[PDB]
Amino acid sequence: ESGVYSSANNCTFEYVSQPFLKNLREFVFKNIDGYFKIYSKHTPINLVRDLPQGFSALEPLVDLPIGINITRFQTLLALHRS
Amino acid sequence: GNYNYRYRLFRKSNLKPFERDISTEIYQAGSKPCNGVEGFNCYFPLQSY
Ligand SMILES: *[C@@H]1O[C@H](CO)[C@@H](O[C@@H]2O[C@H](CO)[C@@H](O)[C@H](O)[C@H]2NC(C)=O)[C@H](O)[C@H]1NC(C)=O
Ligand SMILES: *[C@@H]1O[C@H](CO)[C@@H](O[C@@H]2O[C@H](CO)[C@@H](O)[C@H](O)[C@H]2NC(C)=O)[C@H](O)[C@H]1NC(C)=O
Repeated sequence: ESGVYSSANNCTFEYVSQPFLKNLREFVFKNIDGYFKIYSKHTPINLVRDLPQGFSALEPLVDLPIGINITRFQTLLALHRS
Repeated sequence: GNYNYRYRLFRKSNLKPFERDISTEIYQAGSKPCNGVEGFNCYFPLQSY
């Protein structure tokens, strides 16, 4: 784990828990009143390109008591650096 | 005189409930753009007791 973080200053919160992961993985991220809520669901997808037709609920997964003025976000990849 | 107990005095707007601000930057108190130069109409919000 040495992706981009190089000047990590003194900070507050750290946490570790179980890993999450033709797999349709759906996640919902919410930020209300300094609280971070994460819901998730995993299904076996068999459709070619886009979302399927049906219905499937999402269970609550994690809550975090951290207050951040979040405005933007990005996805993290692991390219074949070789 | 204990001057370690300081607090932020000036800010652009109010705060949402239960959050913290650690922005140690010059605040423009008027029409003069501080631009990291301080001066008139520019104050350091953190001041002690
Ligand atoms: C620990 O966090 C505090 C909270 O900001 C840092 O205090 C100031 O940090 C700024 C950088 O944004 C410096 O320019 C100031 O000189 C710091 N004030 C001090 C040291 O009294 C502090 O720097 C952080 N600790 C470290 C090692 O970076
Ligand atoms: C969270 O950060 C954003 C960063 O843009 C803040 O949005 C700015 O807030 C100031 C406050 O006076 C406004 O003057 C700007 O016009 C806002 N810019 C944008 C692009 O929205 C936002 O206020 C922050 N949330 C807080 C402080 O609760």
